[PDB]
Amino acid sequence: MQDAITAVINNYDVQGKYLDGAALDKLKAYFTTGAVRVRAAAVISSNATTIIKEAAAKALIYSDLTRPGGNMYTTRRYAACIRDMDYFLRYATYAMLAGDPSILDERVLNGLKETYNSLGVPIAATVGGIQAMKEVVGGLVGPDAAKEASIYFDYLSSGLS
Amino acid sequence: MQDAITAVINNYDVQGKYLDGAALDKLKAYFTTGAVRVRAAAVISSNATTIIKEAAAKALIYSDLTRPGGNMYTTRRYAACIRDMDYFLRYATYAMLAGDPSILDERVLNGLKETYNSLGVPIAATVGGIQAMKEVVGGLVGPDAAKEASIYFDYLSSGLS
Amino acid sequence: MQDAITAVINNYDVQGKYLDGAALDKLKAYFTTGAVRVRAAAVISSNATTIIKEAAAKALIYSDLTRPGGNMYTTRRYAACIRDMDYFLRYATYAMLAGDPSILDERVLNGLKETYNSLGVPIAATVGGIQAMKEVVGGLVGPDAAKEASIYFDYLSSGLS
Amino acid sequence: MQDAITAVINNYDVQGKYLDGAALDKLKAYFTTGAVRVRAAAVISSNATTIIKEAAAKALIYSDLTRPGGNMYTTRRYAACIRDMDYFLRYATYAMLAGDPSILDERVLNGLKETYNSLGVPIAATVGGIQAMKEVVGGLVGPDAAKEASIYFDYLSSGLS
Amino acid sequence: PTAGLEPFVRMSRMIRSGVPEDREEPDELW
Amino acid sequence: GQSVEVGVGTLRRQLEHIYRIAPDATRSEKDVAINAIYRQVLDVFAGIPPSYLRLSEAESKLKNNEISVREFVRRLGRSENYRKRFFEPYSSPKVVELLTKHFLGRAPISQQEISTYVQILGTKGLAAAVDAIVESPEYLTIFNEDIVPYRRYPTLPAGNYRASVRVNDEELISQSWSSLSPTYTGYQYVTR
Amino acid sequence: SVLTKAIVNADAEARYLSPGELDRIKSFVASGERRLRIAQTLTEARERIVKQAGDQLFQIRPDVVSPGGNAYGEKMTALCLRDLDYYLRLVTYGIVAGDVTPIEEIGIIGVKEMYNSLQTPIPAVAEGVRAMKNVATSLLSGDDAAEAGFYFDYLVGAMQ
Amino acid sequence: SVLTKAIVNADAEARYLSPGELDRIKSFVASGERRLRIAQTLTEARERIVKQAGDQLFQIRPDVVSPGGNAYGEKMTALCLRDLDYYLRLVTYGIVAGDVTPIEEIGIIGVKEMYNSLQTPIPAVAEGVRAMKNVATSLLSGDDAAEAGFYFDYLVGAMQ
Amino acid sequence: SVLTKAIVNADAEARYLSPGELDRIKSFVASGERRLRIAQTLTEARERIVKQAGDQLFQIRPDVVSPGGNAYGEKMTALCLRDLDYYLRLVTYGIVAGDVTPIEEIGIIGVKEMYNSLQTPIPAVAEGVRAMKNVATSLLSGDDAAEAGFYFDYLVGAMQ
Amino acid sequence: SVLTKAIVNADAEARYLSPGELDRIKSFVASGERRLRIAQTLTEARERIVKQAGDQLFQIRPDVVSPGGNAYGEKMTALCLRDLDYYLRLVTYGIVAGDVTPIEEIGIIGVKEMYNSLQTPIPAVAEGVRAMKNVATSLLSGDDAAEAGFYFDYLVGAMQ
Amino acid sequence: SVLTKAIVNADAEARYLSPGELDRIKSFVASGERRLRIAQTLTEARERIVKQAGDQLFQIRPDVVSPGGNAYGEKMTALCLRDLDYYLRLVTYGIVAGDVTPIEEIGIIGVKEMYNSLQTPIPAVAEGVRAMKNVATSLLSGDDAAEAGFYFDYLVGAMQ
Ligand SMILES: CCC1=C(C)/C(=C/C2=NC(=C\c3[nH]c(/C=C4\NC(=O)[C@H](C)[C@H]4CC)c(C)c3CCC(=O)O)/C(CCC(=O)O)=C2C)NC1=O
Ligand SMILES: CCC1=C(C)/C(=C/C2=NC(=C\c3[nH]c(/C=C4\NC(=O)[C@H](C)[C@H]4CC)c(C)c3CCC(=O)O)/C(CCC(=O)O)=C2C)NC1=O
Ligand SMILES: CCC1=C(C)/C(=C/C2=NC(=C\c3[nH]c(/C=C4\NC(=O)[C@H](C)[C@H]4CC)c(C)c3CCC(=O)O)/C(CCC(=O)O)=C2C)NC1=O
Ligand SMILES: CCC1=C(C)/C(=C/C2=NC(=C\c3[nH]c(/C=C4\NC(=O)[C@H](C)[C@H]4CC)c(C)c3CCC(=O)O)/C(CCC(=O)O)=C2C)NC1=O
Ligand SMILES: CCC1=C(C)/C(=C/C2=NC(=C\c3[nH]c(/C=C4\NC(=O)[C@H](C)[C@H]4CC)c(C)c3CCC(=O)O)/C(CCC(=O)O)=C2C)NC1=O
Ligand SMILES: CCC1=C(C)/C(=C/C2=NC(=C\c3[nH]c(/C=C4\NC(=O)[C@H](C)[C@H]4CC)c(C)c3CCC(=O)O)/C(CCC(=O)O)=C2C)NC1=O
Ligand SMILES: CCC1=C(C)/C(=C/C2=NC(=C\c3[nH]c(/C=C4\NC(=O)[C@H](C)[C@H]4CC)c(C)c3CCC(=O)O)/C(CCC(=O)O)=C2C)NC1=O
Ligand SMILES: CCC1=C(C)/C(=C/C2=NC(=C\c3[nH]c(/C=C4\NC(=O)[C@H](C)[C@H]4CC)c(C)c3CCC(=O)O)/C(CCC(=O)O)=C2C)NC1=O
Repeated sequence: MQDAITAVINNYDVQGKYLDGAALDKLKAYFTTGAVRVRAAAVISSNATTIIKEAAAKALIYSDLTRPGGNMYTTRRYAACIRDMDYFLRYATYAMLAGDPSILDERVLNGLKETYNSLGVPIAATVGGIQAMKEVVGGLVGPDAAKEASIYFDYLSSGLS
Repeated sequence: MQDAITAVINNYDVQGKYLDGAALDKLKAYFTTGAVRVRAAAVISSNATTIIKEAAAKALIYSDLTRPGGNMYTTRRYAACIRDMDYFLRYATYAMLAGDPSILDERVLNGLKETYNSLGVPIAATVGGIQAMKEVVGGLVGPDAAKEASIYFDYLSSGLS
Repeated sequence: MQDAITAVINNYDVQGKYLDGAALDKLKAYFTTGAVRVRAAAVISSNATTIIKEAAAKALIYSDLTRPGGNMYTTRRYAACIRDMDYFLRYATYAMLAGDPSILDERVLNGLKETYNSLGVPIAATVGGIQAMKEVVGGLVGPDAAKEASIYFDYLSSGLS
Repeated sequence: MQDAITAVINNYDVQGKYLDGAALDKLKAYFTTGAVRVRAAAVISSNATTIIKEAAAKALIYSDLTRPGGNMYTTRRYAACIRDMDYFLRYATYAMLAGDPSILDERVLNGLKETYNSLGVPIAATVGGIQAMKEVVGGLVGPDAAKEASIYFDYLSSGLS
Repeated sequence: PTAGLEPFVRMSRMIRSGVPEDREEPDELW
Repeated sequence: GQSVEVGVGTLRRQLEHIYRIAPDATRSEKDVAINAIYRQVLDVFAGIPPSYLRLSEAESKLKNNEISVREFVRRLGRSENYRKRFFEPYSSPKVVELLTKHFLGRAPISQQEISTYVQILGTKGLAAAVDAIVESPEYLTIFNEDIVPYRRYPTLPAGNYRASVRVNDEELISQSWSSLSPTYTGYQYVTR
Repeated sequence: SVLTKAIVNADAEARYLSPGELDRIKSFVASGERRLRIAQTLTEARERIVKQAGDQLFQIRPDVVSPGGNAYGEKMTALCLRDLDYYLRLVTYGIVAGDVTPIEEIGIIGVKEMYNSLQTPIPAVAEGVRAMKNVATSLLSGDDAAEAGFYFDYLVGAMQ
Repeated sequence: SVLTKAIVNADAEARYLSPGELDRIKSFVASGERRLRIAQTLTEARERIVKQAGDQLFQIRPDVVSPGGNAYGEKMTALCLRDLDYYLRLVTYGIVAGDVTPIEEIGIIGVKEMYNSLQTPIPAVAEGVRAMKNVATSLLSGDDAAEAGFYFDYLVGAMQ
Repeated sequence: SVLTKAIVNADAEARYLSPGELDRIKSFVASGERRLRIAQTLTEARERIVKQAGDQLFQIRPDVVSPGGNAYGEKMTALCLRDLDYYLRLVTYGIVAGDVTPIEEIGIIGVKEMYNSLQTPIPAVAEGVRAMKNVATSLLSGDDAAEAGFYFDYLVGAMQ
Repeated sequence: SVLTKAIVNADAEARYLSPGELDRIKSFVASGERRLRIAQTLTEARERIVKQAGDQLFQIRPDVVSPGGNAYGEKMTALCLRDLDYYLRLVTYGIVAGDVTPIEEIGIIGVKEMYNSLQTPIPAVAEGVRAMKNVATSLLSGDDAAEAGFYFDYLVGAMQ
Repeated sequence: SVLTKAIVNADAEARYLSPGELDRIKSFVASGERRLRIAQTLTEARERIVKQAGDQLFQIRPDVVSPGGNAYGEKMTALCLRDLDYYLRLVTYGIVAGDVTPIEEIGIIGVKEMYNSLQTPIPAVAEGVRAMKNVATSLLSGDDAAEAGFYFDYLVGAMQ
């Protein structure tokens, strides 16, 4: 994986360049937002379970999805689905701390679209589950962090569609 | 896999239906033939080797198949072919006990047509090997069980062609 | 795999033919070149490392390939590349001893073109690395063996392009 | 393992004897208790967690064992201990169904004394945990089954001491 | 020309398109 | 409405068993369990070899509890009977993922691993590669000293569930291992 | 079923069914018309066993229908009585199948994780399931009541 | 037995015996009294079954009692009937337990290797067993004769 | 061959050939013309060899060619000599290859299962091969007869 | 191309092109870079696609490589794969242009008459093309594989 | 030896030795007296050989014997020739064994780690061995010199 800082280091390493003014400006733009990323992660982590619960309630359950014939019918599959939800939330929190989406590609999106096609897992319904968790997250983390958390949820959801 | 008792349950579960009169009638239609299925399996199992021998003798060997240039030339390939024959016999015996062909799809037919195309294994010749074992089986198991054993051999053979 | 001798045996086995005059002539044509193949292998094996170093020096390094942005940039990838080179040299030595290229297909070429496309490994540059090792080999092994060693390097290189 | 019935079969097999008359008395007894052993087994199963929440209460917790310095201090070790308890209960239920203690030797007692010595697990305290579960079991299963369940708990506990 | 396509007489690990020319048939003799 | 069969099956948890062995515990039970090692490790889908490769002295070593199931599996991995039939005919890249599955029940994880095993097959050969796996963390937690390995379909690494579904129980073994007499292919039919 | 369980063992050991396995299929299928008849009594009274269960459940543990209770309110109760209706249905399925395969895939595997998420109190639920046994069992002959009772005690067993 | 088989599978999924893997045991218990009775009946006529099996065998396969035959001679024939007595005994064991279990460990696992060493023609041992089925079966009621017959056909099956 | 065997061991240990492996290739190839002569002589007398093997066989085992014998009759005997012709051919292949790879894949791996199905007595096939050794060996010089004899005794060994 | 097709329709009407046609051209320009890339990828693996297509073909239709078959023999088979190489080439042309155009003039108009003369079975040529689709498609991303697949199915369509 | 290598492969596949394995033991043992003569000659000239290798080495690499060289000085040079004496000894062992088992366990497995620790330049040790080949080879007949040379080139190979 890479973060903001190693994204820059590797981009310069392939050119064998010492870090110059443009590089140093990018890294500053990361460091200057760093404390806010940490606070936001502590809110998400400590509200993890409630975010999933409120996101499922707005976007998944009370529906045909949870009824016989639906993909989140059976305690087995309901458990698998909210298990997935926890992955998304947790990794988006990593991406936002790192200030780089590369981890969402390497460890979450790669092959996932076809995995879901192969099992029958409804893609559009999963995206709504992602964009509902974003909605909840953006309330809990506040002005400071709302836009920055949000983008990695949006990265996740356009990665499936 | 599924069997007649299990299929009735999963077919109703997806509709969220209690077992009703129509369901209960189907299950009876299975239970009422059950003792006969068991006796038939004990005949097939205990005559396994003789059925393969008589089926090969009527439908495979004494031919170009066993001669140089033929697919069951070499002790290696002759062994592989009658090994296969044993699979078919054994699984058909499972399908007939279960009263459901689903196991023949899941564990025998899936990809087998193309596997045989890729190795060069003659499909038409293999079907005759299946329909010869059926012929022998139908003699050994008697009036009680003949039709019921037969269908899963016919399932196997239209699965390849 | 197969060599000169088993190539002939299997070609006759599928026809169920005892070896005839044409077969016996082919096998002689192999045996009569055999001692020379052995001497050539002992030269290649014992100069292995020097052949790679001279082949890399003429065809790979001192270039954009070894510079940032190049596929053999980083000690990791430089090591992987000359590791590969050793495979080629070693297997070509097997093919030449066997007097049959079949091992180069079974254990080296199969899937390799796409493997290199998938990693980004430059194919044309790798071929030059093969044809440079051939050049060195042909000097070291002498008149006796030059043409015979050479062909399996040429087999390798038209296998990638 | 062996049960009542296979205990007799193997005792005669080593003498190559057909089953004789006194032996047949013994098999008659096992079929006479077969109803009660099954009804009784069921009761234990669904009330298991309740049962286990009474043996610990009267023989393990509210003590130095659960306090710092005690072997069932830490949620880790408390969990391991009641996990063990479930093994004992479950296997004793097997032994009592089989009407033979051989399974308690093969799959529970063998090496367990020394395993407990090596970890520091208090043996005397574990025996009390066994004899408390017996006490509860003997109430729940009733006159019919009390003595028969009890013996395999007593087998377990003299196996450790 | 058709030279590139020609070395396809090697077929696969073991795949030859059908019938291996003349094939001895000793059963009459036996 | 979708039935219980629609998502991730229901036929695959039934079909995966965990066999352990119980040292003082019956031949028949031992046998079935032993037979499953053969079925998972060298493919043997019919579940038993016509008294082949097998394990003279290998069976007595595994039973007697002289050797433990993990160890027996490791012996089985590096043996002639195995080298021929799974490494005899394949470039350096599909044999690695095949060694992976049988012993880890899957496919290669990522591109960074197509490196760890390809270099171990590069330089130390096949025997070392077999040992590398039987001793990894993943093998150890899942099947440890004594669980006979089984097929897995694991959920987690991303993409690995569908790759796993495809490598095992979706795509079988092609290619005859020996190179002795090619099958001719012009004769599908058995008329008489 | 018994079959789904009696075949899986066959296939896993690469073999035809045993005399034993064949015998149990035999005995099982002979008990078909009758097992069908025990599962018809229970569908008759489907909503009346459930209502009666609901009451017993809340005496033995009411707190769930109170301010800070998972089932507090008319539609938080409608859901609870609905879950009790679900499990009675699965119990009728199990009885006609002669084993739990169907009961298990539909309503116990994953049930801990489901209910832990909902923070429904699961252990209260086992008692609720137990109450249904008491009602259902009072509408069946002694012999049929026992046969039914095994499947109720299974769910009670799993569930926790 | 049926018990051993059920239990061994149970401990394998860390689970409790379920409502199916109880029904078979119940069937077996009722069956066992009948099963015990059949074994006793078979035991009573053992000498007649063996002897008449031995005549039926040597007519159908006179080659085994001929110059180059494994059972050629008076004491090579005496051991042959003794082996037929062994297998009838194991068949009574199998019937009584309700599961074949012990017979396998006692007389089929290793039997190929034993007889190959002695050079005994295995398929003619299978014939000797069919011959015993025919005799034994003529001393049992239709229903009991079938129940016995499954175990005879198993042994015939395992020598294969 | 000797080549295939040496190489496969080389590649499997990720290494170039040993001095030993190189030496045996050299000694082997030096015997090329001689090995080719041994195959020629035997190819040239193939029809004579199988028959004299076939006479030697039917004296020693007149039963195989008797009522209950696998090779009983004119066309059950014709196929039997054809199988003897097959194995002589494979023996010529082995001699020119200097090992059994080819002999093995073509005619011993799977041979037990093939002949067990056909119910052919394996050890009398081994005798037919000894009989061919005796004939073939009488058409070769002492040194060449021994070199040939190793491959005959291998086949005799593998049918065991 | 897409350009040629749009323009020819424009000129026929003798009026400058209008917004839409223009939109298609714009789409094609963006598509062309991707289209050019797909053709290059197909070109790289041409020898593998043809050869594996040729195996897939002769399994599915062994009759064409049989006594009375159009492709019977080594050089009647060599020309057959060469024709398969021709059509793969035309498929790369079609993809890159964005319109089939040139491929039609090069290899379908007149193809019935050509092959009827040579007596080539047309529908088995269509099969050879399906076989190439299968191979080529396994070397392309989902999106690019579909885009390629349209041109394969066109050729399959035109030989009809 | 050749014996050890053959046997270990035999035992590991649970089998008797192959015709091939038997043949190489026979060819090997026939070369016994010759191999013993090759070892004797070289043992008899050991002090001369090590020395001429040592001169050839220090001309080609005067640096090793230079300020920052591993073998710089009189006693850093004394140990260096002693190591050359060690390897010549192992080469005589290998020649009489007919393979490297002994040479390998005694002086190549672990040699990288040993010399890396001592900071000895490995490739110049390989040169010292080539130098010994040159001297030793000049005291042997053409045929014996080649046979010896394989073992020298092996050591040169293993230090790589
Ligand atoms: C090259 C590898 C190879 C071998 C060896 C081989 C043998 C072989 N032997 C056969 C039959 C046979 N083989 C024999 C041989 C014998 N009968 C005896 O009693 C003697 C012990 C023995 C002669 C020495 C007989 C009698 C049959 C006819 C059996 C039958 O038709 O049931 C058959 C079936 C007939 C056919 O379709 O050809 C095959 C395939 N096939 C192969 O691919
Ligand atoms: C459990 C379900 C299952 C089945 C059914 C199965 C079939 C199967 N048959 C195979 C080969 C084969 N199958 C045959 C079959 C025949 N040859 C003939 O000429 C006849 C027409 C026919 C017998 C009637 C032969 C000869 C081969 C060997 C092909 C080769 O040489 O590679 C192979 C390739 C791997 C191997 O050689 O074992 C598989 C997987 N595999 C499975 O896992
Ligand atoms: C960023 C990671 C990285 C490194 C470090 C790297 C090193 C590197 N050093 C090289 C050569 C070299 N490097 C040295 C270095 C030294 N000579 C000595 O004696 C000293 C011990 C040492 C200087 C301190 C020398 C002398 C050569 C020339 C060797 C030759 O041409 O044979 C070459 C081949 C020439 C070329 O094509 O560039 C590479 C790739 N490449 C990389 O991608
Ligand atoms: C350091 C790791 C560690 C922990 C945490 C631990 C907890 C622990 N809590 C216990 C009891 C208890 N714990 C509680 C706690 C609670 N009741 C409630 O309703 C609340 C949810 C909660 C308070 C916040 C209660 C009420 C008991 C008594 C239960 C009984 O006796 O049945 C006991 C048994 C009594 C004893 O022997 O000490 C242990 C061992 N033991 C350990 O080794
Ligand atoms: C670490 C990164 C990572 C991810 C994200 C991941 C996803 C993933 N989801 C899976 C299944 C699944 N995923 C879901 C998800 C859902 N069901 C619905 O209806 C909703 C639309 C959705 C939840 C919002 C369900 C129901 C299954 C089970 C399918 C089955 O029954 O087989 C599986 C198959 C293996 C398994 O069942 O565990 C994987 C691997 N795996 C990974 O390694
Ligand atoms: C490779 C070297 C090697 C040897 C030699 C070996 C011997 C050996 N013999 C064993 C058992 C045995 N060994 C015998 C031997 C005999 N019974 C008798 O009555 C005779 C006196 C004697 C034959 C002459 C028997 C009967 C058993 C089975 C004991 C049991 O039932 O557990 C076992 C236990 C595991 C098993 O049953 O296979 C081993 C390991 N194991 C090895 O790895
Ligand atoms: C036994 C037969 C066999 C071969 C031949 C083989 C090749 C092979 N080369 C690889 C990578 C590679 N191959 C190269 C090769 C080169 N880089 C260049 O720029 C040059 C053009 C070229 C050397 C001349 C490089 C740089 C990589 C690393 C790619 C990466 O970073 O992932 C990999 C990926 C796994 C790994 O990294 O080890 C394989 C499997 N594998 C095999 O099993
Ligand atoms: C067949 C397998 C299966 C089950 C069992 C299942 C249960 C299930 N129970 C639910 C809700 C619920 N379930 C209950 C149940 C209870 N409340 C209590 O306090 C009591 C302890 C208990 C009644 C005995 C309640 C109150 C809700 C509403 C919770 C909410 O909306 O937040 C929901 C979400 C609503 C919906 O979309 O349907 C599901 C999916 N789903 C399944 O697929």
